Amino acid sequence: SVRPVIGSVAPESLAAQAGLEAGQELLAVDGEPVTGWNGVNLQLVRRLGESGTLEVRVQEKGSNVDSTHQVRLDGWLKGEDNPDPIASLGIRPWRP
Amino acid sequence: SVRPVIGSVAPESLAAQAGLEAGQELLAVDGEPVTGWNGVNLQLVRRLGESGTLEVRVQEKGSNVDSTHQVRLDGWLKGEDNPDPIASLGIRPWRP
Repeated sequence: SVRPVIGSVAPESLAAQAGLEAGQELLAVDGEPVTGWNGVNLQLVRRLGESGTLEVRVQEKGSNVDSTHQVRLDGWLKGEDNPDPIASLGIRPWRP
Repeated sequence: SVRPVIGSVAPESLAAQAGLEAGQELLAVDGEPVTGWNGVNLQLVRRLGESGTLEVRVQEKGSNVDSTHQVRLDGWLKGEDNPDPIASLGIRPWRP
């Protein structure tokens, strides 16, 4: 699976407000390892409608510097029948 | 919401073997109504790794004939960390 690298982050999005950035590679979501956007999505689905924090561990491009970001969930996608979890965070996967 | 219409079905896929066809509109998955491919995906995720039948109710293109198709699950995507549920059935969603 394509490694899960952020291609862009929408201004003022949940991801931006949490300090996620283009070029970061996701390594874990809510404490469980991820190695592709499909696995990311499975972790995101588990939190639909919830409030609290979504923990996203990432690594900077080209370094071993890891950081953990707390994305704010406030009834996140509550009531949505057709949610797009990754896009709703403001994240566009890098897909060259 | 963009109604969930099948764009293509790969030959010999799980969807093909169950009688699903391009042009059919999904109405329900495992008994629950769907109105877009994102909601379809939420229903598919619930069955990952399972065996039995995935019930897919569709409407024929241009008609009101509804039919229920039993897609065969045999350890479907068991263990896979990065599953693509819709694609794994052989289906490409139709895009406007």
